[PDB]
Amino acid sequence: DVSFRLSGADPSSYGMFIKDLRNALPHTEKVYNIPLLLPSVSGAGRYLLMHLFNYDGNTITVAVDVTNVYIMGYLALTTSYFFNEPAADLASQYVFRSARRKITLPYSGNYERLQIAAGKPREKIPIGLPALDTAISTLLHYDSTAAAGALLVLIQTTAEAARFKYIEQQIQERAYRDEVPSSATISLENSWSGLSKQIQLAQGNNGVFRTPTVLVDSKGNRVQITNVTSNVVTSNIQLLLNTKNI
Ligand SMILES: *[C@@H]1O[C@H](CO)[C@@H](O[C@@H]2O[C@H](CO)[C@@H](O)[C@H](O)[C@H]2NC(C)=O)[C@H](O)[C@H]1NC(C)=O
Repeated sequence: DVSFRLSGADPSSYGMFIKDLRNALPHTEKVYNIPLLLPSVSGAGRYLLMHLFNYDGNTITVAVDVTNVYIMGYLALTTSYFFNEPAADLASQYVFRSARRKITLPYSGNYERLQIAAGKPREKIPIGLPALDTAISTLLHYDSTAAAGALLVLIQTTAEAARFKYIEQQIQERAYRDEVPSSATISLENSWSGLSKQIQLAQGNNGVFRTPTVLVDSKGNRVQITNVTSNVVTSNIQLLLNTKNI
């Protein structure tokens, strides 16, 4: 398991948590020096538990699929919650079985569905460490519309930062003041599968992507990424989605 406390949190302690989160995910191989997540993991070992504490010391435990970094559901006090999708229903066979009741959220965990449920795109939802504290707090008591926005904050501040050093740094910049994600952040989120696939197809193609990936840069300028020498591959991405899952 890995844990993070919002009480006394700062950039350094958040960076330790994102470190712990990356290092909890198993890999047997690196591709261009980036850990390659596993094609599959059988049984309960396919879920990592993240214990999150709000500033008041209240806590939820979040289940994360190690193969993909997808959040499946979470436990808050004696109630478990899971997205409405087959992968989450499977997870519910393995984690938080001791919950007195299990509520299936009324949406799946994907960004499109979550934004619809929340009523706003994530371009418009501030993120940062205060937003994470609020999200933990929201999830402690069931409210499906409030929870969809809390989960957009949670997914970005924990999974997405583990995937990209740039996103981790964005959240560190927002340790004491939230701010909507940069358009570079959103682009990276939306490109993780595509980047993960192209980095792996480069292995037998001399470092060159089979199909270029388009990203927004820190300047808000669209860029083409065409090979593994890009700063996106050498510096920024931290985990690859296995192409067996793409
Ligand atoms: C591999 O990617 C690099 C970019 O990371 C390409 O070089 C850049 O692209 C053009 C020049 O061709 C310029 O706009 C950039 O300033 C270049 N940057 C650097 C640091 O060289 C390169 O062309 C790509 N190589 C292949 C084989 O696709």
